[PDB]
Amino acid sequence: PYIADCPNCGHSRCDSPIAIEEVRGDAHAGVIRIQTSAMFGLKTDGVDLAYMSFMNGKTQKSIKIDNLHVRTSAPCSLVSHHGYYILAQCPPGDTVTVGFHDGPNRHTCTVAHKVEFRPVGREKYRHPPEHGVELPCNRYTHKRADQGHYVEMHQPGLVADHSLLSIHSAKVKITVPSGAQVKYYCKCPDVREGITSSDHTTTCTDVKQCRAYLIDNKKWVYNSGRLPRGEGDTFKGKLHVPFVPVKAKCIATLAPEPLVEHKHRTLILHLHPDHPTLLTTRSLGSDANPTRQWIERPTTVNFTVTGEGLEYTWGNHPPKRVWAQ
Amino acid sequence: KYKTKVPSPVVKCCGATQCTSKPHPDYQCQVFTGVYPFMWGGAYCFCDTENTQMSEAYVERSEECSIDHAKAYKVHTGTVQAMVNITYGSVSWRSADV
Amino acid sequence: KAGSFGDLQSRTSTSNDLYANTNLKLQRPQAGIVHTPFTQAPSGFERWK
Amino acid sequence: YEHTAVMPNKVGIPYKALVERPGYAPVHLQIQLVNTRIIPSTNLEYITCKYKTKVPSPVVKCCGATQCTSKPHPDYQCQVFTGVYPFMWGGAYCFCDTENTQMSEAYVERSEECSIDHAKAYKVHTGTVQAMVNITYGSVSWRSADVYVNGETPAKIGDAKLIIGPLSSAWSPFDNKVVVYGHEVYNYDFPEYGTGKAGSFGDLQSRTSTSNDLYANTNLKLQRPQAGIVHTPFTQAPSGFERWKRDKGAPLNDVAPFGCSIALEPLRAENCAVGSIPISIDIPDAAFTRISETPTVSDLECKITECTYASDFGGIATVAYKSSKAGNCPIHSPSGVAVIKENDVTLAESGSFTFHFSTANIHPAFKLQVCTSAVTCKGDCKPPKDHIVDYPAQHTESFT
Repeated sequence: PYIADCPNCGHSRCDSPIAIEEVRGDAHAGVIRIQTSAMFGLKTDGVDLAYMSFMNGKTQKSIKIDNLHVRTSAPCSLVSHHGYYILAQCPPGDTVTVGFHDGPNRHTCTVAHKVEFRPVGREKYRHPPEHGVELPCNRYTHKRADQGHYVEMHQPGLVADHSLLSIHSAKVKITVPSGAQVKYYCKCPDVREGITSSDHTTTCTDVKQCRAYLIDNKKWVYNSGRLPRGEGDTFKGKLHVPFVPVKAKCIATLAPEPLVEHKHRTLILHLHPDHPTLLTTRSLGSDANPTRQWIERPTTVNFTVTGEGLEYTWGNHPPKRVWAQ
Repeated sequence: KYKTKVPSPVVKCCGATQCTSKPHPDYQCQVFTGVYPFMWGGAYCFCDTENTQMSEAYVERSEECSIDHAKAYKVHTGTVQAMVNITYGSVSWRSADV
Repeated sequence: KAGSFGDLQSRTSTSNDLYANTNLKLQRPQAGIVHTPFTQAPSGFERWK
Repeated sequence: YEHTAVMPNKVGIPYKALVERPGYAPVHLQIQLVNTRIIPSTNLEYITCKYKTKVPSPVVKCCGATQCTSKPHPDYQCQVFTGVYPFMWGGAYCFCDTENTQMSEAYVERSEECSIDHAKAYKVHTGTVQAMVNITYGSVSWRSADVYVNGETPAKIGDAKLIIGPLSSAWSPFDNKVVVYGHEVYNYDFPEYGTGKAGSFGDLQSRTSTSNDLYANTNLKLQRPQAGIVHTPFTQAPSGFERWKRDKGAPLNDVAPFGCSIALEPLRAENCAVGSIPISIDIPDAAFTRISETPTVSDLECKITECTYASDFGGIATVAYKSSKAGNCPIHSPSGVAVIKENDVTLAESGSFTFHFSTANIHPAFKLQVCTSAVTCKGDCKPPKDHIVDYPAQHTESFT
């Protein structure tokens, strides 16, 4: 579970494990795929997707997911998590605002991202309905058995941990997690690399002038922009994405039927939608003479139909056609 | 639509890290100095101006590029077709593509 | 042109090479914190929709 | 400085234009259209090939008739026959003598060679021409990039951005209808899928190799076997793919106009030297040298010394260079009369250096622009003797 710098972490820029990168309000189904720097899913070892492992300290905390909250302008709905990554059904929102509850603390993370949800169709809803026609939307999956893409996930760079740099009663005293690789020296001249167990520091004294580092590359990370490079190498760790964008047919929009009214080679149409509906036509002469107008306000319109025919498209309701001799 | 899939920047703590123009598409990279990068322990690089930060970002196809993508074409004339039914004469049927 | 249609221009989906005039301009991160200001035009595929 | 330039379509020779940017030092071009591969828009209409009358083994009912049915095999020819007495390894075997019935059936099928040795028709449209244009530019000295012709396509390979065409010479050497065979391409009015008269080209007409359906007008006519013996007279035209290999026409890479070569590859027609191409480049300004750093060369003199009225760069001319600094100096004749082998000449402090060139007018009165200094290299030239080798560098014939 990677940890990075959340931008407006409740107060201001903290370093949250759930630091939000790559917000994708690019689908249609009320859904956003998000990456936390935290890797929830199974535990550290082997069990139960519905548990929760973020970083506390240098360490993980692979425990229950109890009170996740993604949210935006309104509280979102989770869809599924896998890896670093969560899918959640959100409404539109100027921002994105994520957070669980460990239990002692709220411990959330928030971010800017322009979000919208147009459904696919000539109706510009704000939200998916219960009914209407199905038609080919873009949307992310529920599932994990997924390989359609993979993002590079090589090592972490080092990280700071000044909990290490204690004092040896006059000298600044570094320690190690588990024998991990601590990269160490101070502004003064003393040990210059640091690949060690718990060292002391002969020369410097102040904690604030030393290299508290953790080369702990036993587990790779996501290659966040808010990661410091592991300077050594491009290690392996090519790793999939679960939530591929797929060609789901969203349960989708439908605009109320029109009121057809006859006139001489002319369609008066008293019209009354639910939401802004893009109407348009095609006078089937080799003179096309089409028309487009989003209609949200109910409006009686007109169409000079010709002899050979016109067609009529009340939103994603199917196209009509008309003989006006 | 692009995805600015940023490679994770370098942070050299005392002195410069010259960037090179990697061949990634639109590989934008610019060295930066004068930082003091707060990373989980306050800052970590002990210098104060020699703290260097090299940001690099290239453009990459979205995952939606595979599936939700516009598509240009140079379009010539080709050759038109039809599933012409003839319920002919007394034959009464043929529905053929021509 | 960046912002205009075809800011990203890949021959096909498989094609690793492309043309990305996005006017991607990195800026320095603020006040001694790790992040990556990427200042960029949202795509001419975002508009065009 | 976006150096527009009309430019002759001709493959194997550079076109060393000169960038006259007002303000900084000019830079030469070297634009060699190494290829003109075309790749028109096309459609696989039908493969053809020679048939194989892969006869299904006939029925022999011994006493009475066996009515045949029209099975859906391509050109399924089947005809019942009576009046046999089929000698099969024991003399005859059917004990009747006229009620002995024999039902012969034969259909047409793609040869095994159809997969591999097969003519191939096409409806051919115009498409879009290409080139691996080398420019050993300026001081860049290299880019060998594949480009297009449509007059808004750049190709930023190297450092320069270059826009080519559209060419004015729209002669697609391919006709509308084309047949193709292995490598020999024939601009043939193939009859069509579904129609080809038997014996004539396209007696077999399969959409592709996989396509189980086809059109087989082979005039396959079964005849009755002779004198009470088992066999299958299939009377048939040998294919219009058999002919079309020895009573054919000649290939377009041997009969085309305006200078093309061909491949069974993307169906290009390489190196078609015809007309001009309006080419325009946006150089990297970094590659420019500012004007105040190249030597000013004026107060010079130019003269031929042995001008060869020819194609190979036989024309020569010393130039009494009168420099200010010492260094390089790109050169070009803005007049198309003279084509020069040297793009650039090195200069000491006001020395002299001959270059090579070629012309077409007896009295070559061509300007020479030695890095912002014009000069007439007037003179007279001599005809050569030895004219049987590949194509010229002169390509500038006019009224002389």
